[PDB]
Amino acid sequence: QLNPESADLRALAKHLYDSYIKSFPLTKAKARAILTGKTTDKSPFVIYDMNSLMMGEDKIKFKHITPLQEQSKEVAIRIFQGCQFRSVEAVQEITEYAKSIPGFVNLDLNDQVTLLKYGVHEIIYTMLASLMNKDGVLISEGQGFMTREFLKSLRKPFGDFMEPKFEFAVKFNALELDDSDLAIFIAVIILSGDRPGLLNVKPIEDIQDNLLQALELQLKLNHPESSQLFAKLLQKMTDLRQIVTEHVQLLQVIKKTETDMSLHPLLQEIYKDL
Amino acid sequence: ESADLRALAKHLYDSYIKSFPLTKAKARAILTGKKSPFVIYDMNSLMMGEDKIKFKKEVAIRIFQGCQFRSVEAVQEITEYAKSIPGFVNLDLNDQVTLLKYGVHEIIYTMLASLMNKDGVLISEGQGFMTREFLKSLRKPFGDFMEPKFEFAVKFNALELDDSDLAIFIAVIILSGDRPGLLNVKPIEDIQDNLLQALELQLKLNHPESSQLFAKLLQKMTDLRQIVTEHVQLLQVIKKTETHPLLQEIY
Ligand SMILES: COc1ccc2c(c1)c(CC(=O)O)c(C)n2C(=O)c1ccc(Cl)cc1
Ligand SMILES: COc1ccc2c(c1)c(CC(=O)O)c(C)n2C(=O)c1ccc(Cl)cc1
Ligand SMILES: */C(=C(\CCC)[N+](=O)[O-])c1ccc(-c2cccc(C(=O)O)c2)o1
Repeated sequence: QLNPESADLRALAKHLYDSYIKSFPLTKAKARAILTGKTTDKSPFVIYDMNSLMMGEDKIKFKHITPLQEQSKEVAIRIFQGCQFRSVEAVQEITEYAKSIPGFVNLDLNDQVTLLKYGVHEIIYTMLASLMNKDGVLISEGQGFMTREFLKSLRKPFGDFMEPKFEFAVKFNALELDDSDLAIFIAVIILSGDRPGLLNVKPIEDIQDNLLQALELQLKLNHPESSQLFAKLLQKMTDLRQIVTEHVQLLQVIKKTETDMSLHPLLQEIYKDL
Repeated sequence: ESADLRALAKHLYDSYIKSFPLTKAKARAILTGKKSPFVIYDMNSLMMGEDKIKFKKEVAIRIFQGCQFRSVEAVQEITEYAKSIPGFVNLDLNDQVTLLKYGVHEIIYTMLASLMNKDGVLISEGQGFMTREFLKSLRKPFGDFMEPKFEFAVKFNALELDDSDLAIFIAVIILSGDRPGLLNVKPIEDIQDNLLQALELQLKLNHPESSQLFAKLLQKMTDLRQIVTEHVQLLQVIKKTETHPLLQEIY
């Protein structure tokens, strides 16, 4: 028996899911379909070693997930550049989703920037989980699949970047959330009134309160038998924070060890004084 | 069902009152001024407060030290409270130890907030009040080993939780199924699930006004863990300070 209040919350949930589908080309629904089973070109090419990687570049439409060179001795840096490029693209998608969140574009512009600066990576890790399973991660719009073991065997620094994400993913995936759930959750993440440097926290907390309300209802309707999923999901927010912290440290190592590499401008600004 | 929830809530509250001498209610009365505590706002006041209060060279160090003594006491109070939580004592013994080992820091800061305001913190059963600025004026990195707690506290206290709310929240923190090294995660999550349901009802019945307070409180978990990790890093760096054997053992 939908009430007048719960009615508006359902409308918000629908709106967000709609914008999510429109803003993110590769949904968890598609990722799962690729990862589990089918025959259509949905089957990804699997990269689990140097030779398969070499053939991957030939098979997979890596149209652009590689800078201007390839014979860069180590594949470690080629993967680095590719992952970097995808993140920038993800920031772009998340930024577009954000503008669809009711009230977000009406907030002070400096705060819009602050909210995006701190929320984008937490969102990136949340959604990256949709593309992972305990054995690897979908890449190049789902065309390829790079194994966890392969990524772990990379040169000293690089071989330590992905594991923490996989550990978070296997755990987060156990909540069995679908795209309709995630659309609201990522909205909640963005409208965080506790981000450093925010000018007007009040209007932001008001928007988040309504999102939380929407998320609460969504999880109870969509996952009836999942006791306290709402609270379990909210607690996952601490895991995302840690991933970021740790990630930043690994980045500082790369910056010093690899003088010939550099973070993309967008990413640099995001991490500056974080 | 909702019957067991309020019963659980009452039980936890009663137990919390028995285990924790200085309650938030108590502390607030003393803080807002409603037998004024001795105030330590500088060196001489501290030195005076010592021969007056009798708490139980290098001030910055003696202070940080005092923090430790109280922390150790707090762990015992927390441990006793833990045993009153339904299901806790029935858990694998090693798991009980793991949950306490990783949960006392989070609980310590959570309760520390009850005794703080943006200007200072109550010490020794509330007999004293040490200034935020005095603490913030200590040499070395000591002049900021408490500041992060004050910052958390100011933010945490905005939620206006009371002892009955905190009792259930603390129990939730203790029953965290994600602590490393746990042997049987299931019972732990099942108890926490129960505690979470009790905390939600408690917040809905105790604060009809505050929308999504449950969600907001759970979100503060992020701030506690971040403050704890940061507290650990500070403790290490401190080592670079070269200024008992049984003492070190106790702490
Ligand atoms: C979304 O999760 C990740 C994981 C790793 C990342 C990034 C993002 C970004 C982009 C960003 O952080 O904005 C960079 C630059 N990463 C690397 O350093 C890296 C190094 C070696 C390998 Cl094999 C793979 C990736
Ligand atoms: C929850 O576990 C703790 C840990 C540390 C604590 C307190 C409580 C309290 C609250 C209380 O003791 O009632 C205070 C004031 N703490 C201090 O930081 C401190 C610092 C220097 C000295 Cl000399 C004495 C105490
Ligand atoms: C890093 C993340 C980025 C998520 C937005 N990810 O798991 O996709 C990452 C790991 C692996 C790659 C990657 C993508 C595309 C191509 C390659 C390659 O080595 O050719 C690697 O990005």
